[PDB]
Amino acid sequence: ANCRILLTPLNERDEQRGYSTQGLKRLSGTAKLNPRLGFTRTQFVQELPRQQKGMSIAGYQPKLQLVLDEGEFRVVDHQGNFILKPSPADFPGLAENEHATMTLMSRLGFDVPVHGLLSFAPQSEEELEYAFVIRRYDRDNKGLPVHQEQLDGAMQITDKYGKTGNDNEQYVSYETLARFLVAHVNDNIAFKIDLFRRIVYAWLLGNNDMHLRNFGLVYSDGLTPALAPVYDFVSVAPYPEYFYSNYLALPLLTREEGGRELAPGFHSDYGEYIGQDFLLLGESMGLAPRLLEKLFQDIRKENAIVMETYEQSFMTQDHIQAVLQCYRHRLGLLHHHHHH
Amino acid sequence: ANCRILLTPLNERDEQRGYSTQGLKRLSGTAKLNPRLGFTRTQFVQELPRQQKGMSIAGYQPKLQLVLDEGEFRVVDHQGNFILKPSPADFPGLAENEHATMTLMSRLGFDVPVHGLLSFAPQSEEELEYAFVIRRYDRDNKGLPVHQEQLDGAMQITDKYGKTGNDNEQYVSYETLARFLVAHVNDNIAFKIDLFRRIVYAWLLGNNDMHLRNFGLVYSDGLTPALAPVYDFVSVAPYPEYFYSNYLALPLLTREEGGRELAPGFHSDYGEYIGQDFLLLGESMGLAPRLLEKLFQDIRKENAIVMETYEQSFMTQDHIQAVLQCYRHRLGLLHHHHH
Amino acid sequence: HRRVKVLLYGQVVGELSQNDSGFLFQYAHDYHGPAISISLPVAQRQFPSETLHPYFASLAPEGWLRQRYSQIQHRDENDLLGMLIDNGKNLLGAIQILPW
Amino acid sequence: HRRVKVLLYGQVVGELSQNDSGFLFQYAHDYHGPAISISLPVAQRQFPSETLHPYFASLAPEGWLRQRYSQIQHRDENDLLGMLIDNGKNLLGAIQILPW
Amino acid sequence: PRPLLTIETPRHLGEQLNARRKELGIDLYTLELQTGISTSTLKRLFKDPEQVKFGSVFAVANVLGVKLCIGE
Amino acid sequence: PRPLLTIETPRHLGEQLNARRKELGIDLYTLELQTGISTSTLKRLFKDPEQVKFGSVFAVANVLGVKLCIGE
Repeated sequence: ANCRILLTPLNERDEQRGYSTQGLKRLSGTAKLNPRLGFTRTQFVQELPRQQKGMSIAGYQPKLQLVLDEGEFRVVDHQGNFILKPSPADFPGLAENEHATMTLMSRLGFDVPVHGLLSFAPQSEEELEYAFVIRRYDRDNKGLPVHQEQLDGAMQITDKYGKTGNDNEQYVSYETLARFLVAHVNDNIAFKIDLFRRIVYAWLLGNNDMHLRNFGLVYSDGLTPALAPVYDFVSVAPYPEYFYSNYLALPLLTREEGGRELAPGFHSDYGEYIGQDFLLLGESMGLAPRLLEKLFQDIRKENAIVMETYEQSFMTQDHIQAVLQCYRHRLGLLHHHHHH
Repeated sequence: ANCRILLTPLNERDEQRGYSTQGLKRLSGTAKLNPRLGFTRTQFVQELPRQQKGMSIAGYQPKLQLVLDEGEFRVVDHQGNFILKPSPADFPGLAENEHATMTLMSRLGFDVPVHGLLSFAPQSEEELEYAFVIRRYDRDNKGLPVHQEQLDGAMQITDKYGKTGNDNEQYVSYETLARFLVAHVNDNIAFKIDLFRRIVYAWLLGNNDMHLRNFGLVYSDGLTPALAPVYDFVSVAPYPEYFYSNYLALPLLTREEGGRELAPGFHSDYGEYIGQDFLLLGESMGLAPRLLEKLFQDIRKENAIVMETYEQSFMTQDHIQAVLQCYRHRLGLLHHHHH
Repeated sequence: HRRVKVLLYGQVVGELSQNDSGFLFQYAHDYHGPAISISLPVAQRQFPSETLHPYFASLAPEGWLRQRYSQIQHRDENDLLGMLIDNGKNLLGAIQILPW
Repeated sequence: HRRVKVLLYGQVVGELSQNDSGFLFQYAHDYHGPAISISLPVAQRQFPSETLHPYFASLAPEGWLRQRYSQIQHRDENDLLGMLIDNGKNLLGAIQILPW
Repeated sequence: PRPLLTIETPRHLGEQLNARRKELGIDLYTLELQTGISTSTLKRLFKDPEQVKFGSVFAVANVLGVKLCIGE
Repeated sequence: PRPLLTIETPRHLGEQLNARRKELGIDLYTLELQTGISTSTLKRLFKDPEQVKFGSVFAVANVLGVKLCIGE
């Protein structure tokens, strides 16, 4: 089988438990972690009517603050060190989707906090329900708080999606967001490449909800800030209506703000974001063409990881092939730049 | 027929006065300056008895504090802007010696404060007595104090000549003094070249009294200090007893401290400080050989200024010939180099 | 209307006030430390806005997290300063807002 | 036996003290201004020396000026700091030595 | 308050830049594509850039987020 | 106390160093004898030292009493 934390093949010793010793050491730091938290789901949830039909797919996701006491997790009302996000009732399997996607991003070299899948206590001997857990990056060693800030407040933007006008168009773009970050954080090629790869892989894996509130600035050393780790990375591909709304949460290029202009790929026969559009995003950030071409070729060889990680996941088999279909299609669209 | 401040030829209008209008403006800033003081020597310069001796000729020099109200000079108890140094009783003519030597250093490109010669009021019908005057460099545009400190206290050295031992030997050198200065002031070649040129010309012009107290550090704001202007530069060559004591006040090279070693020029047939000795001092300060050679050639072409300035001076002809004899001899010794 | 204090890294650093016309967030007097946001520099000490400053508005929860309090005191079409008050300690980062 | 005040640029900067054991010059704990000498850095605030610190020794007059003053003020030989008091106002630079 | 390190030798700067490169995880090939400076020239710059042109040194520094300041 | 100046372009350094040269009164011939850098190359360093080797730029800086610092 596969581990519920690392999605790695299990040995004969760890098979029965379902959790590998390596994974348990990654999450807690101890090999005596009990991933069966007890605490049945009905214990610590509250159900109630829908706010508005269509308020994102993550707007219905519950959140539970957790702390670790002697290898067993415990619920705290305020200021914990772990966060538990069960799967929404209307969208079952979302916890397994988040796990697989975030595990993929960790394998791809990104900064992803320690995460895993936990098991709820059974009530009437029903199949165990599994819930996603992740460690808060707002804590340092011994759980001491570190200050963070969301990008929407920092950029003085009223709406998470940039709809700050008298009409209904978006006036903030991924290009403009990159420019803001470049000014306040360190302008090194490592930050630029990582930010570029976040946007491309959000598109490749069908995340149309990377709003400004899914970006953060952590003030660790003090004055100089740094880009926050990857969080709330879920794939919207399994849900066609939510997926077909928008290609990406925000406009890619600054030219598309307010409906003023369109991306070069929109004018093409494909009528979609293509490779030439993402190439223009890289040149805006200062990335050289030869570097951008190699960065594209690296992503093509990384298809093996994407396929394997999702095929090893605990998602519904019907959800898996949906994500892989979006990936395969959009990945091929990265070749429509025809440059050397 | 020459000026008493600038040692420049006088015009027909200014000949009788003895002071050129340009020179009076250099010192005071006005052309109405009265360089003929209105007080006799007996009024202020009390002639004290002979010291216990064993001191330098400058330990016998009196000093008078002056201030410039209107266009006439005036004596103050404390804190003036000018200092009047009359000629010692036992060493007459020293004021004219200081003037000529310091005028030469100004002409040679150094930072020398404004200086000149003034006349004491006569008592009966005697020959006018002349006294050297100099403006204090511890004063700003409006006579505002600028902080300065002498190197002996800064270097934490108790004696002006480096005799900080049980023997009369000297334990501070010109090489070590340069190293200290380099650390605390800015390390630019302009500072290095000027300091090197200061030491060579002290030797060339027979100033064996450049002790640590004749060096200063002026804190002209900007936090970092800078080397003080040239002051108390007199030639001791006219006075043989004082001259033959030492070539230079302090040992040139650090190897000579405490009598531990001797300079290469002392081992040579000349048995004196030669060109190779000052070359080794320059290499210690960081100066390149090609620069040192050009700096040596520049000093050689400057012999015209040295001769002319002293020959136009108001020094006794016997005193002039003494300094010029020391100059030419030592000047030729700078050519026993290696580059 | 409401007088609330802003504490960063535990010590109290600023003042949040709602008046008849609008909202004012002001730093103290001896505070030469870090700024709680790049949108609110510690250099400039006065921040008058007729709307809730975008930082404090973004600090509020949304969706299911907000839905718990919209069911309790109907925090729907309600003052956001009240929402922040209930979650002062539950604020992500080193920021806390507590009343006088 | 005596204690004096060290003034730089018109402002009291330190205190020089004479006891049986030695000399102590201390900067003011609240004084973070410029140093009166490179030999006396403002970083270190304590300077104990059995002899008069070479800076204050160099501040004394010499030669004819000392001899003129010695026939008239003729105080205890090698009083050191006592000589400095009489020539405090006439000190070269921006330094003044004034009695306690 | 920003910490500052006074460069004493060309070797000092070259080695300090390699330390920044390794810390950030940047590769020599990656640096070549952006800057344009050949890999062979890059190796010499991280030892003693005495004979490498100032434009190449200044370029690599900015790619690594290192600022260059002057003061007496 | 510290007047640290962030060098933004190679040209910025060259021009800023030339100002110190004229301030201290030093000439190109004098610098050539000490540093060894030709008189023609020295003027090029005070225009745009982008194509002048870093060792030459650093050498002239030390001769003018200017220190070079790096930070982030």
